Amino acid sequence: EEAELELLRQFDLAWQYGPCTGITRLQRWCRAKQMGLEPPPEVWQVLKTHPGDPRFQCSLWHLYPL
Amino acid sequence: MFEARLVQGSILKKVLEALKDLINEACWDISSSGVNLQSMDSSHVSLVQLTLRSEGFDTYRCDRNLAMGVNLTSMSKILKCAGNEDIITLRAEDNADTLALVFEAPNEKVSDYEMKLMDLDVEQLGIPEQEYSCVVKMPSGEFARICRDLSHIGDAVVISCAKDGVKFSASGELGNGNIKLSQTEEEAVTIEMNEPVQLTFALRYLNFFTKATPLSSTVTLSMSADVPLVVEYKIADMGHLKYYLAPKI
Amino acid sequence: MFEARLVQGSILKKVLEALKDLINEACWDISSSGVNLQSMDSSHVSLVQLTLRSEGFDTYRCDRNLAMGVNLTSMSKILKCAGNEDIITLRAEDNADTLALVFEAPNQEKVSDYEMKLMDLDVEQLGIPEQEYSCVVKMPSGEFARICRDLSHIGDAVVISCAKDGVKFSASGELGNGNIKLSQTSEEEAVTIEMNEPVQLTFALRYLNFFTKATPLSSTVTLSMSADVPLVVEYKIADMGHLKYYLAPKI
Amino acid sequence: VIQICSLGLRWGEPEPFLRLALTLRPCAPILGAKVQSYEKEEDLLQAWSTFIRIMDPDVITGYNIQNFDLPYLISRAQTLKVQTFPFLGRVAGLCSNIRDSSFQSKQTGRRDTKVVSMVGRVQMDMLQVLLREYKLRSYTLNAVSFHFLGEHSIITDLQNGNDQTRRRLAVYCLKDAYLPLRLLERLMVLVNAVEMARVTGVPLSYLLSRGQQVKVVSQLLRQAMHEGLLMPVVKSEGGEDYTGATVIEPLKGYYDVPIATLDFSSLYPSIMMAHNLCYTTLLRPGTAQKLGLTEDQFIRTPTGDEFVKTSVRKGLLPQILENLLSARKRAKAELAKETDPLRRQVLDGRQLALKVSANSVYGFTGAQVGKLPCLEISQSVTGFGRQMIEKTKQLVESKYTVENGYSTSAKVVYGDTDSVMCRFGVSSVAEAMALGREAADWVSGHFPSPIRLEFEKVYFPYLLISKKRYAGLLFSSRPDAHDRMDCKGLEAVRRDNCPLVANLVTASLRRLLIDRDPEGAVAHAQDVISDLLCNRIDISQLVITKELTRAASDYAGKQAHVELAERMRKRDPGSAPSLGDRVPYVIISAAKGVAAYMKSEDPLFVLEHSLPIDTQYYLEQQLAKPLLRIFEPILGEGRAEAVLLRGDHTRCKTVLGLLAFAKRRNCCIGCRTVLSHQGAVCEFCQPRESELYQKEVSHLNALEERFSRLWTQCQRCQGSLHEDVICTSRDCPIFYMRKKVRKDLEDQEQLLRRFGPPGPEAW
DNA sequence: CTATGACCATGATTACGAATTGC
DNA sequence: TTAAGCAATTCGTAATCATGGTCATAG
Ligand SMILES: Cc1cn([C@H]2C[C@H](O)[C@@H](COP(=O)(O)OP(=O)(O)OP(=O)(O)O)O2)c(=O)[nH]c1=O
Ligand code: SF4
Ligand SMILES: [Zn+2]
Repeated sequence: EEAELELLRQFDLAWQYGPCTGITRLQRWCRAKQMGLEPPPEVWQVLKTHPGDPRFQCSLWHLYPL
Repeated sequence: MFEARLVQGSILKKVLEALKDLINEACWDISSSGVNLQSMDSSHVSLVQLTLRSEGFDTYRCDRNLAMGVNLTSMSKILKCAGNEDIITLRAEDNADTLALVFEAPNEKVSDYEMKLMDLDVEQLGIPEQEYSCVVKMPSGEFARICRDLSHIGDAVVISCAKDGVKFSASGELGNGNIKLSQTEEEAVTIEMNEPVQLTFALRYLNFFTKATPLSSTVTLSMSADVPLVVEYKIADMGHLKYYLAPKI
Repeated sequence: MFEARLVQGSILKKVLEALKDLINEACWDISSSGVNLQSMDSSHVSLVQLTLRSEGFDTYRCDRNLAMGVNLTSMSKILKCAGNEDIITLRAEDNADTLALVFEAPNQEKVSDYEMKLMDLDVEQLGIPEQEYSCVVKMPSGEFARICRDLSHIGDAVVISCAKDGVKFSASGELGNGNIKLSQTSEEEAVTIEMNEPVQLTFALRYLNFFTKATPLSSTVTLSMSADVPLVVEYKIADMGHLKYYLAPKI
Repeated sequence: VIQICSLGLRWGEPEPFLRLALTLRPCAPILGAKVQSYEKEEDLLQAWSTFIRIMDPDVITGYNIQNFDLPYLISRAQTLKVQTFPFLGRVAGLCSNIRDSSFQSKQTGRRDTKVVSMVGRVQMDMLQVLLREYKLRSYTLNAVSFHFLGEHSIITDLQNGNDQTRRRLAVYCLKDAYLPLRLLERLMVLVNAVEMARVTGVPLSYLLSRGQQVKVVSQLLRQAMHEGLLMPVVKSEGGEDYTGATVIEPLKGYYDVPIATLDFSSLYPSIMMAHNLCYTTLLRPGTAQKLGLTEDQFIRTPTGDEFVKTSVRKGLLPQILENLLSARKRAKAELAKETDPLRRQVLDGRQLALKVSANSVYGFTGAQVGKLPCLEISQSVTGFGRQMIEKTKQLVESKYTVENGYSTSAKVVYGDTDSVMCRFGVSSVAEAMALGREAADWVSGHFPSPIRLEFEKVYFPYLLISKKRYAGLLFSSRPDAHDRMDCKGLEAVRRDNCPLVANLVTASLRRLLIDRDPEGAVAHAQDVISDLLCNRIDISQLVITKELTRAASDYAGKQAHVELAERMRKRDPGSAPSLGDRVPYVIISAAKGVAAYMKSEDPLFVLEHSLPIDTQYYLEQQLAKPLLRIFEPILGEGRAEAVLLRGDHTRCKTVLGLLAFAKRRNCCIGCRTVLSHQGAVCEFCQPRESELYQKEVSHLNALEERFSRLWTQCQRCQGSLHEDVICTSRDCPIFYMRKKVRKDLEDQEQLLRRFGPPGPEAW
C-alpha cells in the first residue's frame, strides 16, 4: 500500500489500453486482454488480493460529475 | 363509489389540525380496510403515518381502492365551518376529482361543501417493525410544557433514559437545565428499559409534534440505538397517529 | 455557602415580572438580614428597594455578605419555566460565579435545576431620605391599577391633590380635562387617606403603570407622598418583607 | 508553478510570430511551437526572465494577470531563493514590488487591485478593460468568449502521469494564453486607446488607472495657456443639491396608432455652446453695476444668473466641447459605411465613448467633491433644458390641429428630458413619417444654433407601463419594414432576475406584438408555469446574481448574497467572492418563511448535494408580478383572473437522514393504488394494458433521443472523438443538462421492466 | 358549572435601505 | 492623496397595529 496506489494510477492513464472513465478497472483489464494489446500481470495481482474496496476497484475520477 | 359516515367530527378536526402546518399536500389511500396515510414533511426530515381503521366509521362503504390528492390548507379551512358536535359524512365518486363533505347538526341545519382535488406524483414510503428498547408512556401535557420550556434556552435536547426514570437536558446561552422523571393511572409515567439510551434531537420538530395534544391523554415515546425516535398516539377504537424523527450524529 | 428555600414561591415570579420592564439589571445584596436590592432606574427618575427578611423564609444558610448582579430579563425568562405552586430554592457558592435555581414540585415528581451565569457590576447607589410624608393612603391594589389605567387613556402625566375629605386625581389630554375624586370608606378593601396638610403635586402616570405592575403583590397598596419628594409606593410582601418603589417628583 | 505559456506578435500582422511553452517535466512535441523542459522550478523561472529580457516587449496583456499571475510568480521566486528573478523592467538595476491600490466612483463602483512595477513596459489586463467598459452578467473568460466569439485537482494528476497527458495540458494552456489576443484585436481596444490618448492629451497608462477628471483638467490647461489665465483652487465641503431634469406625465396603456419620436441631439453641450456659458464669463451679481448695458452684452437664465454675450468674450468650455463634438461626428461619418454587425457595434462603442466624454465635461462643473465646482452653471443648464422641452410640447400640440387644416389634433403622450413622443392620429406609417419629419424640421427653427430637433423613429404598436418603462416596434424607413423591438427599462434587460423570467417576458412580447395573438401567449405562459411545477426546468434558468459592494452598507441590512459569500465553505477558505464581483445563487425550499436569506445556496453545491427547489417562491415572487404588469393594460381585471385561472387549471398538476430508511412501495400505473406484489397494472385496470404500455414507450423513445444529441456535442466542443470529456464549465448549459437525462433514462428504463421482457436472450 | 375580559399568538400596513437602469 | 451629475422604480426585512382562541377565575 502507497506503492500499489500509484501502479493503478499509472495503469489508468496509459493511452494504449483505452479511454476509460466510465467503467470499472478490471473490466478494462479484461477488455485489453481479449484484444491482447499487452496487459501487464501486476495490475491483475493487486485486484485479487483485495476485496471490493472502492479505492482499488474504481477509476480515478469515479467521483467528479463528468 | 365511496361514502363514509362518522358521528364524532371532533376527531376529524383534531387530526386535521395535527397536520396543516407540517404538510401542504397529501394523497389519501382509500381502501376497503380503512383510511390510511403516509407522508414526509416539507423539510424532508420527519415521517407521519395515520391510520383510521374501517370499523370505527359507523357507516362505511367503499367499492374500489381509490387515491385522492388533497391540498390540506383548503381542507383545514373547510373543516372549521363545522361545530364540535356535528356528524360528518364523506361522499366521493370513483370517476371524479371532487369530494363532498356533509355536516349534520344534532338538532334544522345541514351543510354541504364540494372541494376540487388535485393529481400529484408523489412516492409513498414506510417503516419496518423492530423492537425499540426504551419504552416511555407519559402524560402529554407534561411533555408539551417540557419541550416548550426548554425551547427558550437552546435548540437541541438530549434524552437520557436510565433505570428508574428518564431525564431531559438542554443548554443554551442563558444556561442549562434538566428534568427528571421516575417510576412510581394515566398521570403515571411507565418506563420499560432494557438498554439505557442517550440521544440528541432538535426542538422545532418536537414543538411541531406536540400540536396534536387534544387527541389523547398519554403519549408513547420509543427509543433504541441510532434509530429515529418514534412518537405515538392512539385514537379510541379508530386507529393511531405516529411521527418519526432521526437523531443527530 | 448560600442555600435558601421558599415554599409559597410564586412571589419571586411576581416580583421579577414587575421588575424586568422597569430596569435591565439588579444589584442583589445578600446579607444575614436576608435578600435585599437597592437599585436606580434607567431613566434617572425612580428606584427599587426590595427587602426580604430571613424570618419570611423557611430554611436558611448564609455564610457571606454576597454582593452580586443579575441581568433581570433572562432570569425572568428562566423563572417563566416553573409554576406558582412550585417550591423555589436558590444555591450559591462564593467562588463559583453562578446561580443554581432548584424548582421543586408540590407533588415532587418534576424536578428542575437551572443555572444562570454571573456578570460584574459597579452600580451607583444613593440613600433615600427619611422624613414626614404628609399623605399616606392605604388602597386596594386592583382598584388603584384600574383607576390609573382609566386615566392612561386621557393623557400622559397626572396631577394629584391630597387633602382631608377627598383625594383628587386629575389629568388633561387631547380630548380635554378629567378628574376622579376619592374619599375614606367608613382589612384589604378598606381605604384610608391619613393627612396632616393638603398638597398638590405632579407625577408621571406612565410610571404609575410601571409601578402597578406589582398589583397582585400584596394585600393593600400604600401611597406615601409629601412636598417635592419621591413618592414611595409600598407593596407589603406578606409575611416576608416589603417592596418599595421610589419616584423622584417632577417640576 | 508547473507551466508557463507565451504568445507574441508584431502589431499589424494578421498572425503571431512567436509561440513558446515552458514545462517542468519532460513533454511531447507540439507542431507550431517550441517546447523546453527542466527538472527544477528555479531553471523555469530563470528561463522565463531571460526570455522576457531578450524579446523585450512593448505591451504585456493577459486575463487576470495583475491579481493572480505576477504576484504568484514574485512570491514563488522569493520563497525558493532565486535572486535574479524580479528584475523584469527596462532599467538594469531595479527590482519589482507588489503594491495595493483602490479606485472608487459612482459610475463603476469600487475596486481594489494590486499593481506590480515595470518601468518602460505597459500593462493591459483585459479583465479590467471589460469591467470598466461593459455591463454584463458574468465576467468569466468562458462567458465573455461565448458572448463575443462562441464557445484544479484534475490538473495535478495530468501532471503526475505521463508525457502525453502533459502535452494535453500544454495545448490547453496555450489556447488559454491565445484567447485574450483575439479579444484585444477583435474588439478594437488598442486603436481606441491610442485615439483617446491623442484626443485628450493624457498618457497611455492613465486610461487604465484614473477617471474622467484628469482628462478635462488636461484639456482646460491646454486651452488656458493660449490667452494667459491661471486656475484657482476652490474646495468646499459641502454644498447642496440642485434640481435635475423634468419628466412629463404619461397617458399610460396600449397604443395601436403610430407615435413619432422627436428629440434633441447633444443637448447639454449645445446649451453650453450657444448661450456662451463658462467659468471665465460668469458675471458676479455686482460687477454689472453700475454699468447699465443689458441688451446684447449679457443674458439672464431661469435660475437667475447673468452671463456676458459673445461680443465681449469667448469661453473656454465652448471650444473644448466643439473639438469633442467634431471628433464624434467624424467617428459617426466613418460608422455610416460598415456592413458587418459586430464591427458596426464597436464603432458605435467608439462614438458612445466620445459622447460620454463630452457629457462628463458638463458633469465636471457640478461635482462638489472634485477640483473646481461652479453649481451656478449646472443650474443654468438644467433650467434651459426644462424650458426648452415644455416649449417643444406646447408647440407640437398647439400647431397641428383640426381647425388649422390638418386632419386630427395631435396629443403628446410622453416626454423624458430630451425626447417627445407625439401621437399623430393616422394609422399609415408613411403619413406619420412625413408629418413627423415636417414637425421636427419646423420646431427646430426657434433656437440658436447648433440647437436642432430631429425625427428618430415611429413606434407601431406602443406599450407604456410607467415612467422609464415602455416597449414598442421600430421603424427606420417604410420599405425597410421593421427593425426590432424596443424594451426600455423592462424585465428583459435588467440583471437582478432569473433567465426564465426575462425569456418569458421577451417571448410574451414577441407573441403579443408581432403576431398579435393573446391565446398563444396565454398557452405559452401556461406551459412555462406547468413545466415549472412538474419539475422539468433546468437550473440554468433559476440562477440569480447580485453584486457584492462595499461591506458596511451590506452590514446595515441583511441580504441573501452577502450571507452566501460570508459563509465560507469547508472545502476552500481561499476562494470566495471579494468586493466588487458578482455572487450567483439559487433559492432552495425550507420552512423559515421570515427570511429568504436563509434559503440561498451556491449552484455547484446544490448540484453535488442535490437540494430541492422552492417552486412556490419562484411562482409567486419571481414570475407573477412582472406578468401582471404586462398583461393587464390590454384587458381589464378579468385578465388578472384569466392568468390566475390559467394558473388554476395548471396549478393542480404538481410533481413530488430519514430518507435512507425507504420502503419503496410499488404503485399501479393506471390509477395510483399502492398494493402488494410487483406487477405494474391494477386488477380493476388490468384489461386496458396494451394502451398503458403504448403510453410511456413514446416517452422512453424521446428520452433516448435527448441523451444522444447532448453527449456527442461535448465531443465536438472538446475537439477529440477518441478521449474522455472533462469540462465542468458552470457557465455552459451543456453541463448539468447532460447530468439529469442519465437519471431520467435510469428511472424510465426501470419502469418498463415492470412489464416482462419481449423475448428470451440466452438462445 | 358557567360570563367576562386579560393574555398569547398570528397576520396586514408602513418605512427605509439596497440595487439597478434611463436621461 | 483620490473620486463626472440627477430622477425614478422595484423588492425584502424589521417594526407597528389589528384581531381571534384559549383560559382563568369570580358568580
Ligand atoms: C446618457 C447621459 C445623458 N446626460 C444628459 C446630457 C445630455 O445632453 C442629455 C440627453 O441625454 P442623451 O440623449 O442620452 O445624450 P445626447 O442627447 O447628448 O446625445 P445623442 O442624442 O446623440 O444620443 O442627457 C448626462 O448628463 N450624462 C449621461 O450620461
Ligand atoms: S458541458 Fe459540453 S458542451 Fe457544455 S461547455 Fe462543456 S464540453 Fe462544451
Ligand atoms: Zn389500477
